[PDB]
Amino acid sequence: QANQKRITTPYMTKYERARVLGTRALQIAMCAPVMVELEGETDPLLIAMKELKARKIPIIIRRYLPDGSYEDWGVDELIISD
Amino acid sequence: MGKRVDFSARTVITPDPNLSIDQVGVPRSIAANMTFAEIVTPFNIDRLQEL
Amino acid sequence: IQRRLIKSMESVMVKYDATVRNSINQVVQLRYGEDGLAGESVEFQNLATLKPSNKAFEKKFRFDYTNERALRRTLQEDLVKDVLSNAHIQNELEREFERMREDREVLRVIFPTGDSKVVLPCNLLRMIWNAQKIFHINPRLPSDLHPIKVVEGVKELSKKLVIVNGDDPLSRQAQENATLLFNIHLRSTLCSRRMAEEFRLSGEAFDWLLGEIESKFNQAIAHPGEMVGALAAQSLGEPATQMTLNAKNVTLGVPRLKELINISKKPKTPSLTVFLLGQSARDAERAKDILCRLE
Amino acid sequence: DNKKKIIITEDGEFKALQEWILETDGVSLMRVLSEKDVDPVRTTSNDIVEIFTVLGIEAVRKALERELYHVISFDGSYVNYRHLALLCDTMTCRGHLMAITRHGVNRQDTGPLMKCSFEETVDVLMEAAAHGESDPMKGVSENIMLGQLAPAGTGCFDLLLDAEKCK
Amino acid sequence: AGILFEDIFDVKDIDPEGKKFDRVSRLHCESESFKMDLILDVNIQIYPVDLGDKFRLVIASTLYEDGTLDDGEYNPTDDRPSRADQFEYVMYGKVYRIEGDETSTEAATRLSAYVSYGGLLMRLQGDANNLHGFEVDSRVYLLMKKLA
Amino acid sequence: KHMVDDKIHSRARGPIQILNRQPMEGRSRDGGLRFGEMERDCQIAHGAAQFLRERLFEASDPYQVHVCNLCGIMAIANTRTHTYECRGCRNKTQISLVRMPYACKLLFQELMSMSIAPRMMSV
Amino acid sequence: MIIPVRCFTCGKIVGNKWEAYLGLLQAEYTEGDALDALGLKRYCCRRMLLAHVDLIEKLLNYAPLEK
Amino acid sequence: PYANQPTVRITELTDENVKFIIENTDLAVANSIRRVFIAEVPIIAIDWVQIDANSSVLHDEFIAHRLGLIPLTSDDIVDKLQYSRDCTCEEFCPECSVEFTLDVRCNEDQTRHVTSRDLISNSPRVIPVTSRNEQDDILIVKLRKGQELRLRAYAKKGFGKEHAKWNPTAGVAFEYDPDNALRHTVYPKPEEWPKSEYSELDEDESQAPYDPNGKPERFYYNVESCGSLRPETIVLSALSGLKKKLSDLQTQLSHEIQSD
Amino acid sequence: QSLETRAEIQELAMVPRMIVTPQSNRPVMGIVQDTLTAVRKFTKRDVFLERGEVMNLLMFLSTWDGKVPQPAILKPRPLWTGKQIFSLIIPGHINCIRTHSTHPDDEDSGPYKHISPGDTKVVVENGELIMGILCKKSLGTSAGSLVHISY
Amino acid sequence: MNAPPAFESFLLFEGEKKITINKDTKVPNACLFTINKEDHTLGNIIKSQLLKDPQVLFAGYKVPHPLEHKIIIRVQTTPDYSPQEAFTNAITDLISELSLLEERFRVAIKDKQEG
Ligand SMILES: [Zn+2]
Ligand SMILES: [Zn+2]
Ligand SMILES: [Zn+2]
Repeated sequence: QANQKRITTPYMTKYERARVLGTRALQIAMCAPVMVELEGETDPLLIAMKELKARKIPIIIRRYLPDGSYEDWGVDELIISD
Repeated sequence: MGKRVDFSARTVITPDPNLSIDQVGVPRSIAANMTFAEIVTPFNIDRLQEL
Repeated sequence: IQRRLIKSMESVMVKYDATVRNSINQVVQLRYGEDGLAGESVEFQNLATLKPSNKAFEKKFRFDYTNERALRRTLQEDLVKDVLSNAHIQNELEREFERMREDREVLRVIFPTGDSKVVLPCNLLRMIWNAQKIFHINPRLPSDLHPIKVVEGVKELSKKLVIVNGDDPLSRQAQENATLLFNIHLRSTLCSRRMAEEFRLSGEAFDWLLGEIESKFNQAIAHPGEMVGALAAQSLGEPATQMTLNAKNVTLGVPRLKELINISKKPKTPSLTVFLLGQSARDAERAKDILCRLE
Repeated sequence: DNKKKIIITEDGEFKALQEWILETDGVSLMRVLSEKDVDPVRTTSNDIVEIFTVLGIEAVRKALERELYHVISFDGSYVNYRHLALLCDTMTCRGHLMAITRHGVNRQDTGPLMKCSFEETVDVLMEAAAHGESDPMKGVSENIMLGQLAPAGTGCFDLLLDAEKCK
Repeated sequence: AGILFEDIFDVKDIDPEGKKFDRVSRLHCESESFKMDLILDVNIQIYPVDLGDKFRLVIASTLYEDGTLDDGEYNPTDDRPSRADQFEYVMYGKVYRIEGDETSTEAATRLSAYVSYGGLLMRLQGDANNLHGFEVDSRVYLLMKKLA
Repeated sequence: KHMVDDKIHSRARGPIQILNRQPMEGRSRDGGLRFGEMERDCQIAHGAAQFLRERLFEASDPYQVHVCNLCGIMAIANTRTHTYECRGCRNKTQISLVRMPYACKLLFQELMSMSIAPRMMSV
Repeated sequence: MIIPVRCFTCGKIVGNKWEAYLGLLQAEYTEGDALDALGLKRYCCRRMLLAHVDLIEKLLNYAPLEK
Repeated sequence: PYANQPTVRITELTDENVKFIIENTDLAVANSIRRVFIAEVPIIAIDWVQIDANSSVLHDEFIAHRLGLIPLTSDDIVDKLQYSRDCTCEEFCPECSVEFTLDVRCNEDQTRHVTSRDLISNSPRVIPVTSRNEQDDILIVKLRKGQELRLRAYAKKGFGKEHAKWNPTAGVAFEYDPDNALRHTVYPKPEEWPKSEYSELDEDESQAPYDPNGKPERFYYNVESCGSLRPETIVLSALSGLKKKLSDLQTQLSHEIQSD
Repeated sequence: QSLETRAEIQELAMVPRMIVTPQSNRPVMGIVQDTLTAVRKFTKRDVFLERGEVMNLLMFLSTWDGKVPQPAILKPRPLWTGKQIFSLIIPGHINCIRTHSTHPDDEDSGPYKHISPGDTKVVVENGELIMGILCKKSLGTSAGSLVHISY
Repeated sequence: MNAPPAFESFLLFEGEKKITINKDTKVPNACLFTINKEDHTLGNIIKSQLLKDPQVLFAGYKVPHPLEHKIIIRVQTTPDYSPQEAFTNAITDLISELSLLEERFRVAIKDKQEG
């Protein structure tokens, strides 16, 4: 599939947001480096949401198409609504 | 398709005008029986040692 | 019935190409709900060009650029001079009205009964009211919004509301169809005349309104991964728990719902609704003659 | 007005003509339609099977949507049309009237494990054994039974670590 | 001054439709100096008003005798000279509608300003000359005093 | 008679049933609450796939089996000596670990009891 | 089973009034006049005396466990 | 910005109740006084029981609960005794508790009424009210021949917030504005309602004319005593307790202000 | 029992995300028994609150900016109205038109359309309850109510 | 099973402060007094006494949850005054009022028993 033309939505779905936040929160809880600055946050979920708001989550969403191909979107490339 | 699960609780429900819509008032015995496995980090090492 | 519906639709889902498909990957709907919109964001609205007469439709939606003093009351001086002098603008507004009249006929064939209640994503009247109050629009003073700006902005907005993505002619036609009803509602609500003598928005208010419509529409789009089949089974089974178990007698409620979902070769009260063509539709004697020829 | 004749006057207004209509206690849509002074355009029936036999799959799709809407809304309720449309497309997407029963749901190519979850567990699995059927694990039931992430909602995609951005 | 309107009104009717609320009463009044109709909702429990009464009504944009805007916030510890001192009944509300007899081409000869004092509604309708001070979504005061 | 103290119940990793290694039934048995078919359907509608997997796999009866990559039938594993072999295929190198519910393993074994061959093919 | 000590509502002592209440009733008082004689003026305490069922008198018809 | 100057007028004083009127005070002060009558006026009540023998038809907790609700004369002793929280002794001592003993055995053929008269105390000042030197004695249990009840109770200092057995009142009637002049009530049909005992209205008049400038003043009280304290002792102890609550609050307030 | 499932529930299944149902594109939860009878009584035209009562009620607003609003009646005695406090409860700057259940059907035709004698015809503007008695039609689970428009 | 001891409504837990003062940042010259192990009995009188101070702009209290045993009293005063000073003066005034009421009730009792 041509990465120059990705047909899927440029928005992050609610399910993508949910799973990305959960995954990154688990990664933080397992002592992964944090990409944003931290005032006093110790809850991995809060840190993951701060990273998502900052657009600094190092995860790629591989969206599968019904035909079998896939499209890779960086979390910073998608439009975060909520 | 359906099965019994751990980390579940059940009791009678009761009104509480002083909870927000997204809150649930839980007894201390249900909460003392049920547990959440929290991973240790330097961010929470002290609090989890306290617990 | 609830369990049966769930097991029948459980794996139907909105895919990342925005089609609704089952587990076999067969296509159930090319776009969810024929419009690719989620059911939480839509809401009840009214099509303003459906019910009115031809005279009323003309009077309410045809921008009148000949009445100098009426334009002087609605628009500012430079806008009035540009509207009265320029003929390019006048042709733009004329084609706007022709497009709205075509939309009127399309609605008339879509809704053969005169029911303007429709369910659409963005509550345009509420957004217009929000813009009126956010920018402190004075309904008594002439507006600084150029009707050509209204036409151009609505056209660009319509281009930005995309349910089906693609420049190919097939994607173009599917895009036309997916947002047809909403674009008709939008062109009849954000009309240049209504925006000039009804809403009286300013340029700032209109630009904010366009952005708000675009954002809320993009928010109403269904998300890939929505289990619309399980959701629909629940949406149809939950009301079934309230409706009752028990001229002519017609079966209704859970018994009729059962007869429908599990295809019954012997309905409880099979019936026709025969409609008459000519004078039989008006007079009772010939209607009785047809009744005798049927019974 | 739902049964009146709604026309558009020459002035462009919707006008509800009050006309005679007949309601029968049986159905011969095939015959009644082909009668003099009977409207062959609006005359319909509530027996969806006859609508399918006489008018076809898209006609029965529309009629079935109408009848389900009538059942739902008769008590004043309202259901979003996309749910009725999805149910009606499920029952008509394969060219025939697919009942929501074992006779319609377990007769499609959904895979033996999805079918055994619904009804006829033993018969379905035994038929699949006799015929060597293979379940591709595409539905949610099959993955749920095997304890795998259902391709549903948060499971309809994969996550990959971004090596170039961890810096 | 900060006064949008001032006139003397005469209570011509009280609750034509009947008493709708116990402590609130609707007065249909007419002035003499300007020929303006008035519908007014008043708390008759604390400020009773009888049929045929005569009062001075003053719609103002502010209470301070000097031209000075208000913040819409309650400041009971305010020692400035307020014009509420010269009146008995004072309410505080906002204009939520201005109707008129305007056409597509002609301006309005008669206006109709609608004000809501926390739900107590007022309609002051008459010549458009006397209602230029009223603008929708604008806060005003009632400043009403009974006279013999 | 219905006092709350006779109804309140909670569970966190208590006893399990013998046949299917799932939580017991009842307060008296310190059992777990049933996450039934309707709860599964509700969470499918929610789109919560990991929560659904937690409730129907990880909070009920997590289990592991060893499958032959050739015949897809549960193999014989010996983790102490690390010797895995399928008696059917007579191989001991192409075995794979599969994390499945215990109830699903029990189902597949009760199907093999019926001469049905449910072959879990990992490719 | 036995007369409560306090009125459930107010907390007035009614435990010392059951025997006097019965003695007034066998003295051909009406229940209302008897309750007035004992000073039960609130209808809560009148409820306490008027609705009491002395079950202990029936439980004392059984011989105890030890002689 | 300063305190009220309330006045008092006692309209009836018996051994059973005190009926008085407080004027020129706020409704909040009046209701806090009313609440303290019920919930923060300490008294002595049995709060510890040890059943050595109970062959009666009522189980042990029944007898214990029943003993806890017997009022004990607390007039001068309650101020002297300490809370067992504050006592520096073991479980009990005479500075924070009063010992009672009860030992009854039905040997005779008629039913034996174990009453509050059988609660024998070590302290002569703290005794059951009915046993004080008419009203009969509170009935603890009826015993049949061969039944026996022997127990040892300890009475403690507490107030009604902890348990209603430490509540000294047998009803606190509280009222204000008997004629509905403030219109804090709104009678749909004012003619249908009976007149308050404190009303001053002619019978044709149902309620007083509405007072727009009015505030609740002149609160009427009828504090009925369960027996432990005298009614006037209940009122005086209520005022003292409320004042000490406020004094402690002010002490802690001063510590918080100065610590900042 | 995991951060991933916790995030899933927090981002998908939390109750505020569940206020509007896709079944019928309206709220699924609304104001209910005591709060609904009481808000009906509270937003009547003749509900006047005193300064202490108003402060008592403002203690229970979580989303309060700490500014006491100017009372609707300044003289002879400061009085706030129930609509004036519900205006503080109403969030944002939402705009809503509804009609109380007792709204006569022949009132929107005659005069007094915008000044309702019965205090029917709910009108909220810029997040202030300009007029009308709130009820099931305004705070219930129907479409276009204040709770729906707020969501 | 879950019944708290009845003394928990009145008794302070170890390390728990009777009163805590927190500056309210929404408006100036406002404070929140979180008082533990008190209820409407003191909250209502303190609020109503604070309302008698013309230098007090706001005085309110709430019991955030009946099952919990604390109150919060919000006090806003004029800029020249302080909410802590207002709260102190309110308590002083209540104490003086109750002392006067107690002395006058003693006098009334003495008159009633004597004549
Ligand atoms: Zn093998
Ligand atoms: Zn009583
Ligand atoms: Zn001691």
